Amino acid sequence: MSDYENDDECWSVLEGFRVTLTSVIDPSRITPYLRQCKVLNPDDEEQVLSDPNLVIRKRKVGVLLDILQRTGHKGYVAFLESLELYYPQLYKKVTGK
Repeated sequence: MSDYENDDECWSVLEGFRVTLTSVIDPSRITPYLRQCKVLNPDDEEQVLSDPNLVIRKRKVGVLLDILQRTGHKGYVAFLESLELYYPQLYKKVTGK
């Protein structure tokens, strides 16, 4: 019998590093993995890939944190899984305070 923390407190850890997430963690990097876990819709996928090479992408990462908060508990675990494969250094950096 174990209780879970609220979605806001879960993402409060990662979003505290928003300036680093928006720079290193591209949504166009982990688009297939996020949509495979259903935490990213085909709508949000098309949206992200509409600005995949542009500087606009960085803004859209910060906006995407809100979208992933709407799926908060599933989105948090799936995003940690995405980073553990693609950016394992930054994954263990943002968890390791």
